[PDB]
Amino acid sequence: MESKRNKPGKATGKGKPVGDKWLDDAGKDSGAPIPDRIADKLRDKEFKSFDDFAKAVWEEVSKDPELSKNLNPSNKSSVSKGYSPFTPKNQQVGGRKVYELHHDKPISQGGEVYDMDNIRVTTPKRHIDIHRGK
Amino acid sequence: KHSISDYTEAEFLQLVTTICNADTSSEEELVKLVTHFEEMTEHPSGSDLIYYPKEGDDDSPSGIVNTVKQWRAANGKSGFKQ
Repeated sequence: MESKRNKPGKATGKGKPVGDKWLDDAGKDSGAPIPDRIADKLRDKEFKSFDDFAKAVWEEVSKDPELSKNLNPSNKSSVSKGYSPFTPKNQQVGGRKVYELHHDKPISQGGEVYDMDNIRVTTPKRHIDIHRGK
Repeated sequence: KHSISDYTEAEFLQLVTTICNADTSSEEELVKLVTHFEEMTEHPSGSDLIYYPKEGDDDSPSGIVNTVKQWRAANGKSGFKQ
């Protein structure tokens, strides 16, 4: 096995319309989708790895006034560097304190790495709840 | 780096500013600083002091330092060096 997430690939997919409180949704259900406007900016671009893709996602968030507007000034500085914003304390798990990008259909069962319709934005707590129920 | 009373207030303000500015080389290094901040303040709001302030709390660097400082004063905990 070689890791697909560690290999370059091309972003695809549509994402979904979201509101300015989109990140509140990362803590419930299956997480928040990739915002359609983020998908529009990233689609058809090639990325070096899934980590490289995730950085581009957070950069695009900081550049979109609607998606970054609920972020406080410190969280805004974070996304401007391409880091994931910090979740509320009550959504953190140990050293996992920032929003996470996860694959909805697992890559091992045919989920695509850079398929933006296969990616969910979760809090560490929500991801762990989901994972523990599998 | 062991306990908040190892920092002068001016040192702690620098630390807090680093965090608010995301003045690090990586996300990992920022999360490490944030963890240390929470360990230093011992405040139960944790990283929320920085990222999710209560309505009408000052979330500037000096604002955060003052909130920490007063909370520790109110709760009989040690202050800053010097």
